[PDB]
Amino acid sequence: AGLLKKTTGLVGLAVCETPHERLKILYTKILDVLGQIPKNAAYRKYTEQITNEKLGMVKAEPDVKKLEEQLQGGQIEEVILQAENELSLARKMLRWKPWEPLVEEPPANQWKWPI
Amino acid sequence: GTSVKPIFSRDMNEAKRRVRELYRAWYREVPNTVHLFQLDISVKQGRDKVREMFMKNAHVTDPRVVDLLVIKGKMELEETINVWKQRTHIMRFFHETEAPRPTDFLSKFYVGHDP
Amino acid sequence: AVEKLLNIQPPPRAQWIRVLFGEITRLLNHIMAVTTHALDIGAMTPFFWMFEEREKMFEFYERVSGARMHAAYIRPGGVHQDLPLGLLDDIYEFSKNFSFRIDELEEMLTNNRIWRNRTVDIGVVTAEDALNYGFSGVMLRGSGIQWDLRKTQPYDVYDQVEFDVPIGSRGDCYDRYLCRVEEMRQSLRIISQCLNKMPPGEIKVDDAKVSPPKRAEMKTSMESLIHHFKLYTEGYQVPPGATYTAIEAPKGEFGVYLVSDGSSRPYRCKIKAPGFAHLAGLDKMSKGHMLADVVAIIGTQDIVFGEVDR
Amino acid sequence: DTRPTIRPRNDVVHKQLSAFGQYVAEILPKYVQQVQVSCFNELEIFIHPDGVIPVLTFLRDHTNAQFKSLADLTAVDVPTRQNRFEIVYNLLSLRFNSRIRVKTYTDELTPIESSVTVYKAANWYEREIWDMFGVFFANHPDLRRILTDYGFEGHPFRKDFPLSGYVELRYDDEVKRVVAEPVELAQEFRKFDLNSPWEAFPAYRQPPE
Amino acid sequence: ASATRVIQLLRNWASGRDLQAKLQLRYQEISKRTQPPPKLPVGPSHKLSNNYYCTRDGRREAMPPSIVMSSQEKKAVTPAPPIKRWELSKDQPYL
Amino acid sequence: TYKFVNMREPSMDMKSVTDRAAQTLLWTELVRGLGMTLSYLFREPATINYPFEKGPLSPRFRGEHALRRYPSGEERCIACKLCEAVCPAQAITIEAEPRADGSRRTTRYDIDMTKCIYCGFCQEACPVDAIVEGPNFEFSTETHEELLYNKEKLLNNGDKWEAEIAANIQADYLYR
Amino acid sequence: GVRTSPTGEKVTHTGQAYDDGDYRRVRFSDRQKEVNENFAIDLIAEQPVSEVGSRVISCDGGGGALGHPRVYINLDKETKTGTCGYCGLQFRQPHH
Amino acid sequence: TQDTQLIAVDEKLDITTLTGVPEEHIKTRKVRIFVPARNNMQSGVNNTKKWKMEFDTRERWENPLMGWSSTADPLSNLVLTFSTKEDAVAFAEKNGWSFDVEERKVPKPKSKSYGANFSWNKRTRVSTK
Amino acid sequence: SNLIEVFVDGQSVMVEPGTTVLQACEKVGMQIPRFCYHERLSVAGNCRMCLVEIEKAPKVVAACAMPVMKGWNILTNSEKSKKAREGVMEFLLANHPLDCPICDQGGECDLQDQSMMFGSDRSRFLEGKRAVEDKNIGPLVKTIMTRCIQCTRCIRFASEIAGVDDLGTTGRGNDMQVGTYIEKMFMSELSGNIIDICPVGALTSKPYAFTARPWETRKTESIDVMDAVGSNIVVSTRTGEVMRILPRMHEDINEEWISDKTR
Ligand code: SF4
Ligand code: SF4
Ligand code: SF4
Ligand code: SF4
Ligand code: FES
Ligand SMILES: [K+]
Ligand SMILES: [Zn+2]
Repeated sequence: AGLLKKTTGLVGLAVCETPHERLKILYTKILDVLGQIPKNAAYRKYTEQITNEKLGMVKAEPDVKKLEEQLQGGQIEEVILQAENELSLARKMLRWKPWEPLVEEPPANQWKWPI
Repeated sequence: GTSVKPIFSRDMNEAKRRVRELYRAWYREVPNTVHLFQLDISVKQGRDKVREMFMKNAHVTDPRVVDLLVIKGKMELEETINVWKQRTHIMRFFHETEAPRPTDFLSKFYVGHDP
Repeated sequence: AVEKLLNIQPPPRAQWIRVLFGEITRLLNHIMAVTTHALDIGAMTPFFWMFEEREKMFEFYERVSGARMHAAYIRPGGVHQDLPLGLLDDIYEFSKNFSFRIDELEEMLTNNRIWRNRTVDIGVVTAEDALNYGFSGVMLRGSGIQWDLRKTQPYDVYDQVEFDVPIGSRGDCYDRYLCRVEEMRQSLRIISQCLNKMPPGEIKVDDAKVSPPKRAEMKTSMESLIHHFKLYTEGYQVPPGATYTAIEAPKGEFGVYLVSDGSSRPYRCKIKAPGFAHLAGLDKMSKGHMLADVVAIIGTQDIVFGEVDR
Repeated sequence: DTRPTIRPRNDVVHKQLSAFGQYVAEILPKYVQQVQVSCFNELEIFIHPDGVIPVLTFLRDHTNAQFKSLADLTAVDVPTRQNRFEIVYNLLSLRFNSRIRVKTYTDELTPIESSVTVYKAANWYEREIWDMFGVFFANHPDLRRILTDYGFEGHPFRKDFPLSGYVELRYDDEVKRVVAEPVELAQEFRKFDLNSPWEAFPAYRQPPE
Repeated sequence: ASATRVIQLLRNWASGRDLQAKLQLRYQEISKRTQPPPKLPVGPSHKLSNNYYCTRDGRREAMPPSIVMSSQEKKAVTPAPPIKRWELSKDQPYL
Repeated sequence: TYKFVNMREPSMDMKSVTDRAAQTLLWTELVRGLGMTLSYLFREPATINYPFEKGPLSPRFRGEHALRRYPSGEERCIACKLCEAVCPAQAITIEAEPRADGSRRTTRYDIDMTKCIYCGFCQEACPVDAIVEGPNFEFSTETHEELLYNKEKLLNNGDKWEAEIAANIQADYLYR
Repeated sequence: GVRTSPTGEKVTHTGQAYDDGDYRRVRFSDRQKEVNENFAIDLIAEQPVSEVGSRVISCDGGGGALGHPRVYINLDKETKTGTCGYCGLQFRQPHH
Repeated sequence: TQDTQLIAVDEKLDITTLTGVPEEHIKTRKVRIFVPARNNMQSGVNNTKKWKMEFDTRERWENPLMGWSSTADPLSNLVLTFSTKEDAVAFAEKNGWSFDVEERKVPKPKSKSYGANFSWNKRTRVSTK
Repeated sequence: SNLIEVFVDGQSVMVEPGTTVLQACEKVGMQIPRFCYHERLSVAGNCRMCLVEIEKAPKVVAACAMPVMKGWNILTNSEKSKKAREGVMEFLLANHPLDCPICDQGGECDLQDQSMMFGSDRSRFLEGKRAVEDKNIGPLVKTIMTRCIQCTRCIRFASEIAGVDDLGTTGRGNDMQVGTYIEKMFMSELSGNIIDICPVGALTSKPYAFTARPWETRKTESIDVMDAVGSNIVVSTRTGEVMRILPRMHEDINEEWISDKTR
């Protein structure tokens, strides 16, 4: 896991001493929440694909620096924060149901430009 | 669509209820405004002005228009209470400097072309 | 923004002039910000020393445009007119001595135990909370966020110039002050390359339906006279559309959302000023601070109300 | 490049933004009405007014979007539309070095949802939209005037609001204070009719009625 | 520049640096206030032939927005490739 | 590329800790500040002796407006109204008519100098170098009304300042 | 030339002067009326007519790029003079 | 069509109380809804395509100081543009402005024949070209 | 039901036989550039500004005078059509006087506007320009004839609409001039209408001279009371002063003409 950093450089972003287990539990939680979303939902398919790719990366790479380099999400604490943000987003999407058809078409020339 | 969404009130009675609450708040505020701003008017004069401002919009029947009028009235009340307005702002409801404009046909005909 | 909507390109010399005077402008703005911050704190002396340099840069502005402050010099299509002969020499003479003045400014503030007592751990903002509050520029990089429009989204010839982006670590007033001082140093560094790499050529797009022709052609050629007339009475028509273009202004990200309906006048022009979002965050950054700290927090968000209020 | 005057077109970013627009439309069909990319590579998402919070939250939080910064929030007045007000969200993604525009619509009497829960930056932008256009934002923590004078009547940035407004201010010595009066101009603003009777851009020609 | 040797030494010592080589007051080093007349170059389209405006008209190459979806196995995508990490400076990593 | 501005950790040995203790107790950096101010006290001030000495300007400087003439004494303005059209502040008011000799000349040419933003767009728009912004910048007035310029006022400005206006134009017209 | 009004007010080159009953003359009391005394019409009237030997002559106002847009003047009418519509200089063919 | 608590409302939209317009400039104004005529000086038709809303012109007097054109009409320069007549009348109605709207005048189609200029027995023959 | 099918940039339109290319483009909302063509006058086809490419046809055609054929595709924006317009505008501007600041047409010209919209932005004419002497045709129309582009609109109007055969052309080639040859007044109740049809400042209104620019005028649409025709007019005003009177089109009353008393 390499030498533990003294700082993440970013204010308010504390160093995670156990980033691998953190990411594993976050990604498994995300995959749990997506299981409730219908199979045909584009959000479910896309987020499952990216979440399982990231989880497989967190499993094929022990060292934190090479994992950070492969993830392309900044530092590992930033990756963890993004995982929490995606977990929150999936929980909200479970209630919003954006896979449903469009609520209402706009008026006839609502977006016509120029008028 | 055929119908529209409300601001707050789903009916005209709800709009009237909020109008009455706002009128109550303004009526109680008037003496504190007269004292605090050191206005040279009487509390009867200020409360009659509040009533006359309310009476301008008595013809409104749309509950959403009534709701927006209540919102703007509460905004004005909060500018008055928090002393964000100056004395000049409070005294602008009373057009003391503007001369009495003509109203009958003959005087308007005498002074110019405006209907 | 207007050139993006017009689908036209300013000439290379105009772009180099624009970058050079943008960095001169950054020096002017950072001098004003740091020195007025210090003057509000109670260090009045650095204000005068650096306002002499500001006066010299005002002279550069006036020599290129005829106005000390409001040049109206950079225009859609390029710049109004070319640099007068000998201007680059004077800019070089000024810039070769300016770092010594930054040194003297730091000799009074950077290590002073009273200046640090008024700026260290004052107005601390979290990086994520800086992002969510819409902060930009030094208010972002003070919290360690590695973001600069001149590098991530370069404009003009900024991709051809080499410089450093100073990054803070504590997100307080002291780190932001250090960032602004080092930005002055990197502005000098950019200005040197602009002086050495200024190319020949015209300084406005050679397309007389956007940029007015030279006065000599206007008085000799029929097309030039017609286009001068029309550009100075109706203006050029901009193809219909909307854009949001932003630059790395000295005070943060300055942008405009410019709507065109196809005519010669803008349909809508929303101006994005970094100071608006920064001053929206004064309440957050002043939490649990004394009254004298709010003066510092306002100074560290450097606020010009001309762009806050528009 | 034998065209030194024309702005160069970058097709790689155009394709990237097109693909991401397809992605966003597919993930949120419930709210996305239209997505388009300009010729200068700017991506816009047209949404139903109900989807402001869902779409904005998705763009902020999705790991493939990460639009953490609200660059600007403004409104545009188009009187010829029944929903005259066009609400524009400009968002920036530091992670993917990209920008996105989200637009919806409203009229004088329909409230837009406040997005202060998505972006803390929206607090003053929504107050400014309310001040200059009169658009109400439901659930705003503190909605009130921000730019105009206290007690100012009207919303100046509406297209039917006059340029100089309706009242002037001056100091009156009789009443010993600044007073407001109907506006009179010693020289009225001189309206210029500048538009050419000839069509400039054929590519934007609207089909005849 | 008129300061005596002793005063120059005193102020150099007090500031800790030789301030006589970087004086903030300008002198004969500046450019002359009267300059030779310029001769500015012409743009790329100052040509007599092969110069039709239809071949260099930027405004008339602008297009209306490309509609990629209107309400009226695919891999996930990002708005752009993820931004590369900035690398430390070589001139001065730590200030 | 980037750099850190405050990412140095102080050394924690005997000599460095004693250095910092001496700096704390003997006020050495405060003495450095006193030295910097003392060094500035012995520098020649940058002040100029106004009005006997003046700030340096350039031929492009945009000051008070003027209406110019040909060497024949004939006015240059042929009342095209381009300056009035382009004026960002609408500070220019023009009325014209055929002159008794048939010339196309103005009968009104007003500049509201309190509306003016001194941008110089009028002298750019002018096809005959009739309206210019001159070098004068010391024309403050004791009343608001003396800043609402007339055609007579602007022509007298032109006759007053033409000698140096023409020299400035000759200095800068090859850039225009 | 600059003349005087019956009230004594100075008449400008546009022919302006308040009438004897106009109250607006009170603005000049204890002051002066600003009148430019160089009437451009009388000045351009003093210039000679050039005897150029061509049917078409060109005039740019003198000083090249510092004059006015270059125009071409027809000199075929033998009763009139061809004058420049920018600067008022007059031209005519030699001795008809 | 959506969960917005659809409340029944009359179809007479009236936003006059919310516009902040002084009462004099609502009842007494009269707006004109029209497609502007083609400027007869030019033969370009690109300005006759949209509908215009203009207010009735009020008094302009002469400024005693400079002779400028003064006004007390805030709506002297207000000109709104619309895509159709219906949009303009809806906007005028919800703003409480009395309006008169005139039908758009378009050129009638015309039969142009160059060969008529050389007619064998008609008056359409031209005597010069 | 005898309509034929033609294409304007691929878009199909059904037109009566005898419809010209210009009209077929006009019914899709595309205005072909023109100087000499007027819909109320006879077709001249001399300015050549309306030249347009027919798809598959090597030679451009005058849109104002050429009847459409079945299956024709009008390429109103092809490169050949643009180059034709640029060449014609260059030829029109070769000898045109540099009078825009002193010409009353400036700001509402047509030559200016179509130079901006369809011609090049620069000149390669390196010679001396033409200059013709002025003609006096009465106290109503100021003829600065060196601005004339020889579109023959005035002559066609005078001969057909007004019925007076006084206008014409003398000479040929580059020195062909529009006028009356002899010194003669152009007196007619409809004489002032040759000012509006003139695309350039060659024919201008003497009363209106030097007095206003097009952009600053406010246009009030009203009715003429000088007679019982009720001609529709536009009243140009500026700073509270009536500036001039223009015709306002009404196909049923006055078309685009007014009488000299009205004007
Ligand atoms: S300088 Fe600018 S604001 Fe002043 S009169 Fe000229 S154009 Fe108008
Ligand atoms: S001053 Fe110049 S631009 Fe203004 S009207 Fe006179 S000639 Fe035209
Ligand atoms: S007719 Fe048109 S192009 Fe010719 S001088 Fe007049 S305004 Fe200029
Ligand atoms: S005078 Fe005018 S209308 Fe007559 S031919 Fe010449 S340009 Fe055409
Ligand atoms: S318009 Fe067809 S040739 Fe003149
Ligand atoms: K004409
Ligand atoms: Zn001349």
